[PDB]
Amino acid sequence: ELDQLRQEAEQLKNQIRDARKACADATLSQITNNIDPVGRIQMRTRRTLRGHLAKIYAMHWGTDSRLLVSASQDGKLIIWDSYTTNKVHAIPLRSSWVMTCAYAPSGNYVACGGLDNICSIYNLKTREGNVRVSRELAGHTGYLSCCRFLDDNQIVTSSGDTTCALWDIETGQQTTTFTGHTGDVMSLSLAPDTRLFVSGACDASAKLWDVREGMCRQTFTGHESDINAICFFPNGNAFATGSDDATCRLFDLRADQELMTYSHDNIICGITSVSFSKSGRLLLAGYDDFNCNVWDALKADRAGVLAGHDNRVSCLGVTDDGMAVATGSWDSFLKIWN
Amino acid sequence: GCYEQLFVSPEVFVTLGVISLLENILVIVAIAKNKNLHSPMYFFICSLAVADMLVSVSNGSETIVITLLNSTSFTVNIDNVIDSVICSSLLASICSLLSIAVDRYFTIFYALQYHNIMTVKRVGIIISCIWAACTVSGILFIIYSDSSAVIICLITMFFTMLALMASLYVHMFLMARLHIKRIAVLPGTQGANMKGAITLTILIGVFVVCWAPFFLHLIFYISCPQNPYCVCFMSHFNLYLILIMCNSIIDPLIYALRSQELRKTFKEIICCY
Amino acid sequence: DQRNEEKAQREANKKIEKQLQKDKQVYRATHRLLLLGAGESGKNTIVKQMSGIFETKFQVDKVNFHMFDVGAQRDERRKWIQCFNDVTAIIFVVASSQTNRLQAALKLFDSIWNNKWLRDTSVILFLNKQDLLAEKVLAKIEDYFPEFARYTTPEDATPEPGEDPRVTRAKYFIRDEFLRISTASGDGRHYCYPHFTCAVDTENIRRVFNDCRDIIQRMHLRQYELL
Amino acid sequence: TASIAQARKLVEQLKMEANIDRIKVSKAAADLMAYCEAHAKEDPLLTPVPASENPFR
Amino acid sequence: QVQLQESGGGLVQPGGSLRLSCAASGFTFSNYKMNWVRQAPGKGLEWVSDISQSGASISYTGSVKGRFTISRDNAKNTLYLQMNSLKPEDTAVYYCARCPAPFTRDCFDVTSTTYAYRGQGTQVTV
Ligand SMILES: O=C(N[C@H](Cc1ccc(Cl)cc1)C(=O)N1CCC(Cn2cncn2)(C2CCCCC2)CC1)[C@H]1Cc2ccccc2CN1
Ligand SMILES: [Ca+2]
Repeated sequence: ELDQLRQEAEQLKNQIRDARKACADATLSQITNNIDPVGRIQMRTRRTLRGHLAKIYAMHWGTDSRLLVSASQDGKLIIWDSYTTNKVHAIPLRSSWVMTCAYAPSGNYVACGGLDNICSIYNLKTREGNVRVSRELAGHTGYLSCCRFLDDNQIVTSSGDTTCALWDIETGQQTTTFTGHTGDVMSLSLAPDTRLFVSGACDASAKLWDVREGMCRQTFTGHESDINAICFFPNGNAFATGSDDATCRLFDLRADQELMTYSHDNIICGITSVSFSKSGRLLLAGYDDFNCNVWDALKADRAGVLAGHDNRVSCLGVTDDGMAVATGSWDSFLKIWN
Repeated sequence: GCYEQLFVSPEVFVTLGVISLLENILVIVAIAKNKNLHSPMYFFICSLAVADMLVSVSNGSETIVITLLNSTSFTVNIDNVIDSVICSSLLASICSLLSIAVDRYFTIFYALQYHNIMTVKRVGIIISCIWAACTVSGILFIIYSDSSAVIICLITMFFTMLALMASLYVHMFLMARLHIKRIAVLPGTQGANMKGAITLTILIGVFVVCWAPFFLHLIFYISCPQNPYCVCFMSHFNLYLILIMCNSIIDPLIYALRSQELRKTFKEIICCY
Repeated sequence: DQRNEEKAQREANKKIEKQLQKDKQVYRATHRLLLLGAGESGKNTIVKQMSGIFETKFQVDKVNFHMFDVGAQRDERRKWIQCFNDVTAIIFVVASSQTNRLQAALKLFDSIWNNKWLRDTSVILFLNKQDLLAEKVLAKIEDYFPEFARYTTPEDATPEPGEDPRVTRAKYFIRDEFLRISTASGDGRHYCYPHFTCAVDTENIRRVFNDCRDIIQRMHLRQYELL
Repeated sequence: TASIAQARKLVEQLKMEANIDRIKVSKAAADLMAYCEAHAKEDPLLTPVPASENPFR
Repeated sequence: QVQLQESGGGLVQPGGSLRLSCAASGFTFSNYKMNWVRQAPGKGLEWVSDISQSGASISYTGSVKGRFTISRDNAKNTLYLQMNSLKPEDTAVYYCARCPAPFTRDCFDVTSTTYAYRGQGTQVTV
């Protein structure tokens, strides 16, 4: 039976391939060739944030486009005031091996976690003024690779056990488990309307998950190796992924196909982080060459570079309003461009 | 021609003053402008660059003052003020080199305790105490320059600090050579011996060549002033001074620049500004 | 009148920065160790000798060591291995001797040594269950490592008294199998410190203390150009 | 042949993915182009916003 | 999507020989190291052979040296395995496996848990 089920799966895969080919009347590169290029983009470092001792693994902008949370391998979260370069909080962690962090959309909570397989949620606004652990979420069997906040009482996480999860913070229990990946899940991205999210994994694939049902809606392939970063397009009908094959790809959720490939002959390093600008015209990606390339998302040309780090550039983000880009690397420095 | 006192054009002294000024200022700016260059080793290199800048500037200034007051009271005063700044700067330079050697010795032979021992507070205390003692010693050694005491208290300090530097670097070399012996005896497997020897030769030879002449001139000044050969030796005191300034240029070249980060910062600084 | 908030923020920075300076003092004086091993490796025994990750702290002669043992992580190591790329050393425990587990250990040592992020991390290598190797050999290696038939013990070997020369050949052959990889790939940036340990041996902690010392010493000597 | 327990799940997921009314690619590409055009002037990282408005300097 | 499909299996008597193959799709074949791994009927996956991107460096487990050879063809994206002088100990399911990251000298790909860049395997009974 096992061989007949494998043949059935291959037949369904062939049907999917044919259905996708049927819709490929034209490529993106054949439509946008009449669109003026963005030109040369020359961002400059405006502020550099110092205070971390170990390599920075995660950074996330708050919803006010003014505060940052960052996590190093020392076991310390720092809240920063991007405008005045001042620090706001410096949270010690139970364990130093933290791989992700997230800033709540309300600004009330900070989440983090890593190799301890536990997502720690810190309450930044307490009556005593001290930052305390409000919840420790446990149940994932692998390392925690990414955390995202839907609301103050709901967090979406991903781990190294090939499973994503939806957690109810107040009760501390897991409510939805998203399975179907075969490799570690590396990065999550939430839709602007936080009804869907997309999950990249160490399988050269990505999945579109429906938050409320727990079902996987689409599976996207096209990358050759492990996917390290994923980011929803501002519109919400597309996402960009980066992988270890030194390629970035734009996928469209409505055509269920790869839409554009961002690559260059001189890039043989992986893409640690991916993010879009407010308008979606620029795509920013961090690499292992200790820099960041700015791509024209509609043309796949390089618009500019962001140089100023001396070790691997692990994280990257853009403010909701769009005034600045923040990056962090393994040299323990967070730099802000504009 | 030993009897005549060799005269070196001031143009050379001023040229070395300005060049060593630029090289040590570039070192100190590269360190201050690179946060990652805040370890005790880099603080001691900074202090060394400061001492070399003071030696070069002060000596060039004195030379300019004498040639401008010659080509054409106050002199007996300004000169004493600079002979004092120069003495303090010299002692500070030697103490800074000794501090670098001691810090490296601590890293090699106290590797697990090092950071506990060499805390930024203790590095600051050490550098401040060294600079204060060197300044006070220079002022006393120049006010009382007409005394065999001071000249017998200077050559002893130099040769004790030379013996200390040579002993520390030789011991670190022997430890490195033992590590070489343990690494080399493996199944799978210049050279490490050559590289080590060349680094000891440079580190000790530059110090000895650039400072031993002037201090031998003071050992002669105290032991054999009237002897014809000691006089012939003592004829090139200005040349000994020149060799002193020559040491300063060499010091950033063999210290601050050996680090890859200071080299990168120096390149970027010289390109941008 | 809004200046009072900026002043408050500066006060906050002063408090935070002072705390960070103290933490930096603790951080740099602490030596972090990663503990890896074979499925039958006595990693638990090594921890005993003194969630998703376990932490053990040691103070050996007033020096603080922080040893991390990989807990219930997935067997796919290629993603969390990158995290431990700035530890003082990686402690890799291999049991000597049903699959060819030793070849798996060699393939893992090979993968960890040649990793693009671990090129500056030394490895302390423990070869365990020496008495089981001795009993098996004196009682077969050629069925996994044919070249063992022509291997001879190095003249500078220092075996323990009472050992059967065939056991010494097996031990040094395995050590050499690891060292050939270590030497072939290394470029003076990191070194392997293989050791032959027993299931019960308290000297292991000293073996670690001394290996970490040697690592730091030769690192600095490399930086000073004396080695 | 125990692995059929997983293979069946894969088959079911593939069937669920097959029955998607995919839109033509050119329409989605035109939609992304139009979206980018609509917000092009509002993008601080694409439009050179004057320094007097830039809060970072 | 990336796929590896093994072929050339079957049953032979001790002392016989087989030629195994592996067809790759969905990735640039010449940029990755390739491996052969075996799954014994009662034992966990075991690494067998490793050929570098160019074929200049070939490694074998000691139990197969002098009996097995491997090669690759970058113009066809095909990986082979010549199995000579076979013994009963060689009965196993053989899988074609690719190291996870391109231009890398280190790879983790013999994991018991589902490895993404591995084929379905072919049964080689001796
Ligand atoms: O600066 C120039 N000479 C030196 C610079 C100096 C070196 C070391 C120290 Cl520590 C302090 C100051 C200078 O001032 N002294 C020479 C050393 C000096 C006398 N002494 C020589 N033997 C024995 N004692 C010692 C006195 C005891 C303490 C130690 C110093 C002080 C007076 C001019 C000379 C000159 C005149 C005309 C034209 C060109 C030039 C070139 N430079
Ligand atoms: Ca004078």
